[PDB]
Amino acid sequence: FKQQKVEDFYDIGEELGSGQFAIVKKCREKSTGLEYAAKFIKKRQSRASRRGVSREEIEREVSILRQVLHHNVITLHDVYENRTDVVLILELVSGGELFDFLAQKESLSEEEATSFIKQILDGVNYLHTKKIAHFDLKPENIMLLDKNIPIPHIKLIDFGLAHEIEDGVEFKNIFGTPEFVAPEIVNYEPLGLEADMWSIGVITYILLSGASPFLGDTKQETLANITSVSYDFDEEFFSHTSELAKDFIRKLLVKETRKRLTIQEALRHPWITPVDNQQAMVRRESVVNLENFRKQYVRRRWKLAFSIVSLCNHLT
Amino acid sequence: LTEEQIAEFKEAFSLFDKDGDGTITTKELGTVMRSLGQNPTEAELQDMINEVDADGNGTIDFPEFLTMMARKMKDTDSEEEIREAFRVFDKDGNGYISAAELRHVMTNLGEKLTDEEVDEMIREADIDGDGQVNYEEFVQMMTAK
Ligand SMILES: [Ca+2]
Ligand SMILES: [Ca+2]
Ligand SMILES: [Ca+2]
Ligand SMILES: [Ca+2]
Repeated sequence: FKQQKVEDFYDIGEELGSGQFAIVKKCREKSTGLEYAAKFIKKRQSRASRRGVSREEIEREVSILRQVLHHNVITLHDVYENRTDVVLILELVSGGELFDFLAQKESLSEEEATSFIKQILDGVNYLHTKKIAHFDLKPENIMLLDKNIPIPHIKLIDFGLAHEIEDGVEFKNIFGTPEFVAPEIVNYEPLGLEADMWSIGVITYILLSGASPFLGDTKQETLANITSVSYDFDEEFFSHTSELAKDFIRKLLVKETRKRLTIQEALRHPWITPVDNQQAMVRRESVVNLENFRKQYVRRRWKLAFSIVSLCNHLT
Repeated sequence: LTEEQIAEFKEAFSLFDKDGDGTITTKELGTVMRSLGQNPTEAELQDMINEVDADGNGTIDFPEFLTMMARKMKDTDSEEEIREAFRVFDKDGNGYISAAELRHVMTNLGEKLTDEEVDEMIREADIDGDGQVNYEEFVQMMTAK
């Protein structure tokens, strides 16, 4: 890593977000004028793992970001290091989440949904060809490079949980958002590239219905539904969903890792790449449920109106 | 409230900042307050801005807006500010927010939303199903989530 000061080469600006022990801020390279995102990860380097990140995890994330070069995946530009943090200067992705963009649409067929899902699948395919598991695939990490074009460009971000799958070595751990993890994660079973496919299935379920397959009222219910593979296609949420989409999700949400679809098999599934004009027309006529999806969007619109009105009242 | 503060930030700041320069002058706050029936004076707007003006530039920056939101949420009872917000929404004082009142408030705020979006807002807020928003439905829209 570069031991030089970040502020010597980059103008640091607004805060774009944060995580557990990392904070991302918009920045601009002084020598070029181009804009990037500086992710500051607080170094730990002490046995007490309560506050900070180990150097092993930081080096693993940086190595993964260096090995990855795809138009659907974020690209690492540079890395600096001072006495407290390690700063990853990454490609700026300023189009918000994919779901936040899809929600503000008027109508969404399954064809455009499959186009976005196929961008995601191309990213995951580039990652899996190099035997690199993402292990943190969720709508929060599906960003847009710009919401300024008709069909925006998808980027996969946050490689804090990415890990290299080596042949013949066992890698077990417990991480990620419970709503989107595979049964082998909750059961502390050997992990592989199949958990990414399970999370892609959950993401497709949520995109298609606005509901989550295994999400319960508590974490215990969620884990029990994941380990028991307990989900359904309720007609209240899946009235308009096609049969190909349900078959795709069903083939992605399987417990046994060897029977779960690989990324290439999902790329060749008829719902993503139709075989004949009949199923293509069926995927055209099928409409996604945009009501249960825009639920939270209109709720936050309500809350925004409330906040404006309350701030206006509080000052007079 | 990382998620809620980020959402309210991105939305409320952009709704106030109708020219998009990164700051909020007294004129924008004045226009928003005048579209809501309030009539504050220039001195009052400057006093509002100065109580949070940390860098002393005359306008409200982003973290100053955040701290103003924090001081708003801290210096008042939740139920009372929710009641005042409802009284602002409900103009005729009948006790129910109809579609017309909600649309009027949203357009006064500066929102260019069609009738379908107002209908879906009313429906998402409507629990009993009468087509209007009770005070209880309002507070449950604003309650814990
Ligand atoms: Ca302005
Ligand atoms: Ca200021
Ligand atoms: Ca009324
Ligand atoms: Ca009602």
